[PDB]
Amino acid sequence: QIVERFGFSEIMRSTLEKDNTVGTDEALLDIYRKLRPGEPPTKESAQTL
Amino acid sequence: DESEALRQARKDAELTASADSVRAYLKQIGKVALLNAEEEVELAKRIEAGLYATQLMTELSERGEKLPAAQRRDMMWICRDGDRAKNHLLEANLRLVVSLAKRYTGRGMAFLDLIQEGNLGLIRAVEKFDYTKGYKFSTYATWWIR
Amino acid sequence: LYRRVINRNNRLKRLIDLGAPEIIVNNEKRMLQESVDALFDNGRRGRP
Amino acid sequence: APVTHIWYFKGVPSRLGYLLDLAPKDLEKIIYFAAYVITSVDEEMRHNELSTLEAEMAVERKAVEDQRDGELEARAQKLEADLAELEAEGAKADARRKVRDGGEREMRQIRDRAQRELDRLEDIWSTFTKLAPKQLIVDENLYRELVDRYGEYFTGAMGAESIQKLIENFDIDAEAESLRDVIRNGKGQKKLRAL
DNA sequence: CATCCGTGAGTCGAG
DNA sequence: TATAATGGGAGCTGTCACGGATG
Repeated sequence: QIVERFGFSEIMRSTLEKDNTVGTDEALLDIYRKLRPGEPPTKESAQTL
Repeated sequence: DESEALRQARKDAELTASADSVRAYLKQIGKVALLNAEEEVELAKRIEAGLYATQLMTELSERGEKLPAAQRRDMMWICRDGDRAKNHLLEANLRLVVSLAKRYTGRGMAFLDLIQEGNLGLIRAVEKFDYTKGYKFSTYATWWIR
Repeated sequence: LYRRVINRNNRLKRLIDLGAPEIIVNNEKRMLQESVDALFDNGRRGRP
Repeated sequence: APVTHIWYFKGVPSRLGYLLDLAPKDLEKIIYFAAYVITSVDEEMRHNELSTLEAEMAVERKAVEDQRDGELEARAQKLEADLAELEAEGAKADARRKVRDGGEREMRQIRDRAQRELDRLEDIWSTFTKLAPKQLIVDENLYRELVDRYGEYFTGAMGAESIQKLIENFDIDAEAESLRDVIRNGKGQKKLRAL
């Protein structure tokens, strides 16, 4: 759906490609890890905030 | 379900210490696990043994005479195991204090100072606890911390 | 600020004496440190 | 409890940091009680027992491995025995593949659990072997494991008074000339921080 | 050559 | 002062130009 909605531009295609990780779990965890360090990352604690 | 990434990711966050002096204390408390009703009883039992071995030797040192090397050593270990149990219970219900210390925020006294004084009441609380009555520790604590 | 420090300095005394676990004692100490810090130079470290 | 003058710590360049060759960020995690700091080590006593200490650590490392390879064996036994048990029931061969991948998942976990122990046991022995003043041990459980095992061999403290200790056992005259030697060397970036 | 933190940014008076 | 009670809560918004430590 990322390819669908923002595919008309090369700058977004270059973004999804340079994208480090994939996966709904791995994204939430990633953002959680950069927002509040010092706290245990549950899959239910990154979905919540 | 449990990836190696998360397992490395979890220790990375936990290990790094935040800048907020309030947060850094919270994270410290969350380490020790909450206590089972009968787990509480156990520690109570030990502290009683521990607290009592101490009162024995205390009046003995003043009057003079002391136990043999076999008795004193065995006596002494209870005094340590007791003073270790006491420290465990305090670390357990250390959350309890911070629970009812948030409620006196913004009253001309700082949060941390509230939590400390809070803990300070918790220390007295565990001392005069009694496990003869089947009441959990949480109820004879609250009245002491407040 | 002075009243802040002495309150935390004294509370340390009572805690050390009572034989508090290290988690409590240290929390005081840390606080004592920010309290002397806040009095000498406020806002320098952390929030004022 | 001793407490450090914020004028010398947070003022940049961090005068205390420069004095003890301690990092400005590492200094933080110490003074404000987020990370222990090694204060002094009996290197000799470490040496004169280093042979025996190695053997001891080793035995634990073996006995950990021995359980692993044993634990794994019994699961491999029951993995092959169950796959045949569901074969004697006449289940679909695809329904056995679920049981197959199940075992291989269980064995992997076992190995990883053990391996984490062995890595911890590695991180412990490595840390004790290479221990010295002005080292930060931010990981607590390690430090607790570090004291419980080799607490006789070093002096670890935390907070403003540990840094007090470090200043006491600071040799000015020695640390001075040591800087002058790095200055006598042409190496720029390291002469910068030594100047 | 470009970022991040800490420190500058006229005077008197008035309320 | 014995029912049982167990991890906070507001964030602050629109500078500007510079040196020093880091890159």
